[PDB]
Amino acid sequence: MELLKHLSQRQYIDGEWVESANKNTRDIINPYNQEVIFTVSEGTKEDAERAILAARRAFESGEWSQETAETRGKKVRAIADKIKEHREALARLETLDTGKTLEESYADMDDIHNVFMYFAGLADKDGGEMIDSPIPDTESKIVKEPVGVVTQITPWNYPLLQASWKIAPALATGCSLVMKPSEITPLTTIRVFELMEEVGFPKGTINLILGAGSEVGDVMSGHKEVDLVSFTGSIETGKHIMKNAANNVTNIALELGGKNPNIIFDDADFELAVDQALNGGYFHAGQVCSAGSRILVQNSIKDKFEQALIDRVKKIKLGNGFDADTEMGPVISTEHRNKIESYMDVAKAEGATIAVGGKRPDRDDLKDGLFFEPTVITNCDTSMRIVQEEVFGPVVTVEGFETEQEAIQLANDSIYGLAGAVFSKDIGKAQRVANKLKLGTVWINDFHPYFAQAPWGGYKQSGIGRELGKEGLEEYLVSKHILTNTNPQLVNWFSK
Amino acid sequence: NLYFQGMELLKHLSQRQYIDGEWVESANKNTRDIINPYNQEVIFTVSEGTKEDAERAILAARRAFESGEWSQETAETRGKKVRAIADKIKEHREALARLETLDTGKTLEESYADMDDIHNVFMYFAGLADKDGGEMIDSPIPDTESKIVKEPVGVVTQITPWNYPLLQASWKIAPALATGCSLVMKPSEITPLTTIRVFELMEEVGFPKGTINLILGAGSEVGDVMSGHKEVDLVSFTGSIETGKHIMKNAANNVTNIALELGGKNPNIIFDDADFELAVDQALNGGYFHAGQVCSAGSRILVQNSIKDKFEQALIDRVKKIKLGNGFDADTEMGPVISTEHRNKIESYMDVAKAEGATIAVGGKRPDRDDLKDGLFFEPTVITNCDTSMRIVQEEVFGPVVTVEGFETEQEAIQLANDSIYGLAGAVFSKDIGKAQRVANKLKLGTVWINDFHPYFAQAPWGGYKQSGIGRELGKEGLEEYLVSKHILTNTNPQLVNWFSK
Amino acid sequence: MELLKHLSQRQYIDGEWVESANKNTRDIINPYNQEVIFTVSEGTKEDAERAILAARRAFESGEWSQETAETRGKKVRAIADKIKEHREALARLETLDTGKTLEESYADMDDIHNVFMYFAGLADKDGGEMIDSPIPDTESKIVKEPVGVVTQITPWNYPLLQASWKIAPALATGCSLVMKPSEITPLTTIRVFELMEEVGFPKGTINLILGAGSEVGDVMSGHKEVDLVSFTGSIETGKHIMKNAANNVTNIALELGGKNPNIIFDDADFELAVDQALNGGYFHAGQVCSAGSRILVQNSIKDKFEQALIDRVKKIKLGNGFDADTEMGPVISTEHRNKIESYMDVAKAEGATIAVGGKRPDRDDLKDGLFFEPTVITNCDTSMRIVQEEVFGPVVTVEGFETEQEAIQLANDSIYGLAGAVFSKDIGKAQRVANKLKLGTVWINDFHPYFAQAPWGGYKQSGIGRELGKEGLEEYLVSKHILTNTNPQLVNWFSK
Amino acid sequence: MELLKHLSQRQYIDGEWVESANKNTRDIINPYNQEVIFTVSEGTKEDAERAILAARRAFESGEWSQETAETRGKKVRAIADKIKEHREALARLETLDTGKTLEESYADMDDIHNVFMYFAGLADKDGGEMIDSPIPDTESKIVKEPVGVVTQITPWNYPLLQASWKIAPALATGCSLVMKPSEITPLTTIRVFELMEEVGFPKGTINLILGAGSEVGDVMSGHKEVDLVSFTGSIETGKHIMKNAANNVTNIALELGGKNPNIIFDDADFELAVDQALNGGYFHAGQVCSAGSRILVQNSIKDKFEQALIDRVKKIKLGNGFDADTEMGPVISTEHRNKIESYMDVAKAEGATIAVGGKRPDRDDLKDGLFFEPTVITNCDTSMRIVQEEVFGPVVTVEGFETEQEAIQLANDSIYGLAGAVFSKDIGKAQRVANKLKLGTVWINDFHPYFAQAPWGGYKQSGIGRELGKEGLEEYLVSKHILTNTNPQLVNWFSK
Ligand SMILES: NC(=O)c1ccc[n+]([C@@H]2O[C@H](COP(=O)([O-])OP(=O)(O)OC[C@H]3O[C@@H](n4cnc5c(N)ncnc54)[C@H](O)[C@@H]3O)[C@@H](O)[C@H]2O)c1
Repeated sequence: MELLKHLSQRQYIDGEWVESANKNTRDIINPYNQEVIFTVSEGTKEDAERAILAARRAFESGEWSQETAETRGKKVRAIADKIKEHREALARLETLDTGKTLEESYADMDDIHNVFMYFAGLADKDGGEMIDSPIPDTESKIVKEPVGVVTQITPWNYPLLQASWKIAPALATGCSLVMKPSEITPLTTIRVFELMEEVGFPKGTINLILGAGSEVGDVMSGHKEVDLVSFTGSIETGKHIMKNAANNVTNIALELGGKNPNIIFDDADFELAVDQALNGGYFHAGQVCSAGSRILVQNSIKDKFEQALIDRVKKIKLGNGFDADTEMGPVISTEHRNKIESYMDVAKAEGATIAVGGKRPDRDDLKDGLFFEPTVITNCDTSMRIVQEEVFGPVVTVEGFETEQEAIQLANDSIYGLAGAVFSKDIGKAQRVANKLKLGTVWINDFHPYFAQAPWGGYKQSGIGRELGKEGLEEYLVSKHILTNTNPQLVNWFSK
Repeated sequence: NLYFQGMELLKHLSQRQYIDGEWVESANKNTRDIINPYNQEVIFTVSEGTKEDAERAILAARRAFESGEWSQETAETRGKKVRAIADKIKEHREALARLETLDTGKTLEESYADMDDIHNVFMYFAGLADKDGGEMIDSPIPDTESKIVKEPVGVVTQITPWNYPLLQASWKIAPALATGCSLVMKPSEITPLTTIRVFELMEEVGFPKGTINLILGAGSEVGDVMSGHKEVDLVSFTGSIETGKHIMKNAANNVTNIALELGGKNPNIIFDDADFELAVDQALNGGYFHAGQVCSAGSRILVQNSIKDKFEQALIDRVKKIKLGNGFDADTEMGPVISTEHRNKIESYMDVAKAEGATIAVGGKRPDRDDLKDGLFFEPTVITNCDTSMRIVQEEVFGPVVTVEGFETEQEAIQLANDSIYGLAGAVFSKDIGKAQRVANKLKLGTVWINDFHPYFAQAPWGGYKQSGIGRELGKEGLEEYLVSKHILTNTNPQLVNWFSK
Repeated sequence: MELLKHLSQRQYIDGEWVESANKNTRDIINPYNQEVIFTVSEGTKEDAERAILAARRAFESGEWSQETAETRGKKVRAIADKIKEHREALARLETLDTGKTLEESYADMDDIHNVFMYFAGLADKDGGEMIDSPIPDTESKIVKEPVGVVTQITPWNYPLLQASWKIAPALATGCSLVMKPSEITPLTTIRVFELMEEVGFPKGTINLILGAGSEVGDVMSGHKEVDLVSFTGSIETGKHIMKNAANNVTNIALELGGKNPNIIFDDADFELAVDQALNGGYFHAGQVCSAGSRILVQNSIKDKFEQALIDRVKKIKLGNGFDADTEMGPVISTEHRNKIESYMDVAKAEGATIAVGGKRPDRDDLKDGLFFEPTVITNCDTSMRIVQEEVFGPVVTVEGFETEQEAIQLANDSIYGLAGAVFSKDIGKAQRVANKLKLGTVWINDFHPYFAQAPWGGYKQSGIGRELGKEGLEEYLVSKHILTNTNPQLVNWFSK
Repeated sequence: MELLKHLSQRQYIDGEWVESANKNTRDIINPYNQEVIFTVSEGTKEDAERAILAARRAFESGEWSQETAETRGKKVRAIADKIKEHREALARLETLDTGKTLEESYADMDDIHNVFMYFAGLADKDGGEMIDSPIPDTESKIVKEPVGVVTQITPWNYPLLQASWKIAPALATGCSLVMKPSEITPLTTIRVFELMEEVGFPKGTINLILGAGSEVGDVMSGHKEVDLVSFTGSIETGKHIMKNAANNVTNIALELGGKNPNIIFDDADFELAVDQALNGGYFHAGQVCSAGSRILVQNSIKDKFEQALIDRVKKIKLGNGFDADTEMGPVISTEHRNKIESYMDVAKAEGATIAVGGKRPDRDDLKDGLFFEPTVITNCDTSMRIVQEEVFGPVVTVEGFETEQEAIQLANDSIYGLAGAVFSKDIGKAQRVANKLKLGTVWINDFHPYFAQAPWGGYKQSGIGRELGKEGLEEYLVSKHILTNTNPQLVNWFSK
């Protein structure tokens, strides 16, 4: 609440904080109590176009695109320092907006700092290659250039984190960007723009559009001047975006959902598996793309595991993200909670069992909030929708498997392939499994970790491209082969 | 004679599709007649596959990929197989070149050069197969091991054009096999000859059942299965912009990656301080090799005003002497265009140009000469008095046609050259190399040639900026379209987090 | 014997097969029976100089150094094909010259083929980099060039194998080379030069000097025109070479000996450990740089292990390398056998036990040959010379250890660091150990494997630089930074 | 000024500032006036050993070597920030100690900052590779580890700059180091150690020895526990160091002298060439390893060029490095000035001409200082010592050439190959030349620039290895190939 007293309420376009073209606004809600906490501009599609054209003009002027990579790196480092300096405030702002615990928000800010720092350090390390030309008397080189104008669209679950993954490499490479956060959670994204403005970037290099994807999204994906669309969100929106981007053969980087398996063998450290099954399923109320919603447990320990998990789920402390006792916060919106509730009806209807949870909590201090009980669904199989689809709530399904081959089959039996885990003390076995899983990230005896040093993204329908790591940077670069003939000779193919 | 020998080849050439290790007919036994553009005679009849055939191939590729017979084979061994394919190309170099000239109509010498490139393309990728399996990352988390493993992407569909059939096919096949993917290829319905032949050769080398598949058919009938089937992990397409957009939209249904190699409106920038005769020679080469039916064609000539009049005159005079004829005759400098339909598009573009106010300085019609009457020939053409706002300048005609525009300054040449939706390739001619470098840096093109025109090679990536494409072919980047990264993170000292209560 | 009827007996200098400058010769001996089997030229130091000057002239002419990398790659591939084509004959020639089994020689030829093929494929893959310059209006690039003239010196144990590791990358990069094999084993090296000549290389690009290192070695290491000395041999010779190479600040790549540990935990697959302890200690009669001469076995199974090993050592079949029943051949020379024998006296004198072997075999069919029984030395410790020094014979020492830390400490307690192994079914433990071992190569549950795809070399005193892999190629390249100022301006630091 | 009042006077060993073991000291002299300005400890060989053993102990404890690369990077960044924070004081300290102008010292500090920043950013970017193993059922990976204990020896010309090139990558990779600056110029090196201590590194990770290479140098190059010797200095000292390092097969990185050509064609921008010839020859009174001491000018403009250069040399303002008017300071020592003077006698005796300078300046305010006039030597040829040898003073030679081929031949006609330049408006020609020059760095239309992003080092006798760039980091890393057999099988080569 104090934090918002000086926070900007507007969009940032072509170096100026401006309102929506039609002065329209939107109320931002705190999911803990559903109170309106802040009011921001609700931009129009013309605002998005104007931002894009400004990014284009700025890119062509070359003030940022022709700046030395070393200097661009120092600026990105400066942004990183700002994140660390305002770490406390940013974490509170994110907990206020998304509802997750304050400790989870602090960890985000540490990651974000590191994300910017990583890309700041990578900026001046690889400018292309020299090729040994197969043509005598020619020089061949590949220069890597910033792709140009980039649109960046993020989700509401980890707003600033997902924003950092896009902004950092865009600025490091010299691109101009136009970013639009989830309409429902713009707070930390607004704040980071204020911070980037303080660091100082050329007019038009960075732009912030605030609005609903349904209104402004198509301009951002289908405008002719966009060279790349980087999107993190749901599969249906990503498909739509890709179809639209095709109108101008615009490259896309998509970071979509997952149906991430958490494979638990009987030779796994049992208490560790239970601990990590809870972590995997319920951090941020399961509103995490890396969530371990699909638990695969070996039959010999399935019954014992289900019991232990259920018993633990019954003790999970729900509450306000600002209270240190809180272990799980509310879900993001009314709409989202409704989808979760409909999924419970779907599960019962297909023949599955709600072993625990599956409803709103009764407790007094939670009535006003968008809470939903941590849930465990049993007696289910791969043919069911509750197992195949991304619920994105505090819900997990438990399936049994007999053999190592069967666990692999089940784990890969989904349209997705973002991330997953394998728990077993037999490391050789965990490696065999990891190798056969069609997942962008595989954890052996762990669950959730990602970091700037390594690429993150999907196999199959969890995405296209990668974020983080050197590959994350490559989404923002384009190669140019400049071939110079040092002893040009007439070919005389067409008779003189 | 050389014609005769090319035609003899057809009597042993397969007429069918290659699916799941078997040469088979179309599911409905339908067929198609292949035509030689030099005389329009039917020269061969092949199967015309159905969409079900394409699905069956895709499912076979999937089954083969999952069995691991190729995907789990050692990279070194995969490299040897790809090298074996390369050796086949060289061994059958003569026959393949004649087959390509017969099918596409381009000169035999141009076809020989293709076969040399193709050999080298396979050889390059054969050598690259076992060189980079991923990375070891220094993890920021103590007591963890972090590594990135690069795996073959899976099932890949490959679609090619009629201009340089085997060349474009090699750019896709080589890295696919080198990385361990399974593939389903469909060449242009109009030119399947060399693609069929290369499959016979790949079969001789020996690959596991389903690893390679050849579908023969029209993109309008089987294309959507190849781009929109759930089991496809990557669609690699080389063709026109409209088809590519359609493909990308369809591939989106399953969030399927795409690599697109589309057209271009490639500038050939000529400064007054360029070696004049060299610029004229390369303007002709740029515009008329393969009758301008080349994606790297220099259709848009930008010449500095001080030498524009002198240049136009020299170019026109040279265009009047270009020898047209049969690709098999050594005297032939330019062959026919590929089809009736395509020649008609070119003819309509001449009407478009006159209607916008441009001038057909020379050519712009079918040649009269007797020995060319039966063929799909079209005269090499030069269009003058035109500007960037015109369709004849902005759009890819893909025929033996070039436009000439003047420019005063270096900045103006860059602006005109970048004033198109495309960005595949281009050239700069000037003896002032520093200037050519400044220009090259500002051109939004995947490939820029300084004092040259046309060269590409396996060692370096080829592809577009802007609407000329997505992704790259050739070079290490060409191989990366066929790989997918996996981050395997191992916690070597796992500890409970105890976030959730007791 | 028939193989030698057409084999050249001369040196190859500046495109010509020539005799020694003083017509001196040397008799080559078959260690199986000590019979003279061939006579070759014994070159003079002036021959070595002439070769070096020819390599220099050839390098400067640019016929090979300026040839396209792609074409160079095809030539190296052609050499590879020759190896495969003459595989049978080469293997027999190596068994005749070195005395190792024919099967071991066949495996060498397969490796060699692959070594050339690997480097043939690597030739045109990396010509340098484009750097993002921190100075505005400048272009910065790094071009990688062949280093120039290279001298290559090899040992008698695996003559052609060690030669291939040097020749392949030298030719692939465009260098000129002068090679000198061990004076006692020149057969396969001569043959490969005949084969390289058939392929065709420009005059002076390749040169073969035949002679004793004590006579011609110093020219090869200390001549001003040499840019790199690549040496594979013993530590003392390497030190001498490095000292001499210093006279002209000449780069060196050294591949020296080792005291390679073979660590066996009690949770190792017991029979596998015994099998690999034998393999590690007795392939090629222990005359291998990767030999597992130092066995470290966990105390709990030490007694059982020693007994099993000893019993197996007593059944090792000695004989002629050409007989299929032969499991271990003779040692290379009288001199070398004598060193091994004196090491037995050294061991007894320090208080160690010759548990088995330690002498020449009695059997009739072995009397004439340079045989020495496979040996096991027990009751020894790290302070002993028999444990610290490279015997390079069919001999192994057995030391016990209690803990994982103690095994690491003992394994690292030597001046060397070439290779080693860890045997345990607990893979996590084997990884912890592997990470702490100061060895260029570590095998987990295996012993001996190397391959072109990966670099091989030492930590500590086992060497300087690497052979094989991309790093192997880098020993033959030198970087040049070409910086172009595209907008040169006077600095005017000094008064006008 | 007051800068020295708080500056430490001692060595830094094993986390403690300590005196020499024998309490011996040394007086530091300001070359501007030859006054003693500071007194520091003069360490013994035992001190150097103790530092080395402390570095070893620290490396094995793993407090720094096992720290995450990301964290190591942050520390190196912290050092970089210290340099920028104390830039003023450091620059004055370097001008006081070395005598060069204050502006030159400020530029150094900017470079140094950037050197540390670059390596800070490179620290966590490449930990090794995954190899596609040719052996089925095996995993192959290459891990890059810090090499271990490193000794670093620097010259007196650019003390802190040369130190930064070694310290930055050493710390970034996780090595322990023992540094010894030139005995005559320890001021900035002492200061940077105080700064590194403030940042905080584990006990023994960094050590500073102060001495005389003739007394402590051999311990630093020949001690068994050293894994790498990084040396920047003269060729004779480097050779000595290499020979000594050989005793323990210790890797060496040598950055030695040069006889750098400055090639000037008749189609060069004339005034630019004259300006850069002066810069190349007289910055820091020619006491720079990248000095353009050997001018090669095309005959058609040779006479005109010599006249213009001479006229400009006559106006060079000599004086105190602290005075803004000063363009060139004094030379470092009496001994060094004497060497320069004897080289003038050598030049006259071989038949060359001292066209201008070649003596001490007469002006009053320079009488007390170690000044020497900027000099130009004409009518000389490649056979002369004045042309072949590194004088390392404010001296340049001028040679004529007719053709492009002749310029290349003359430029490469020396034992060295560190750096050089080509001046011509015909860029294509400058590229042809640059390609043929055997130099680690080639400047086209510029002279002197180096930067962290690109490797610097020599061809031929100018050195071994590289500093700066990724290659600079690689001198501090060693590769380990860990091969795991995932399906181990008995080989059964030996009888059961
Ligand atoms: N590190 C590895 O990759 C590797 C591989 C195989 C063998 N090796 C080692 O090599 C050794 C093989 O034994 P060796 O007896 O052949 O070694 P050696 O040092 O006695 O002989 C090696 C080579 O050096 C030559 N030589 C002798 N004096 C020389 C001199 N003064 N200057 C230059 N060259 C001179 C010899 O003629 C011979 O060609 C063993 O120590 C073994 O461990 C190492």
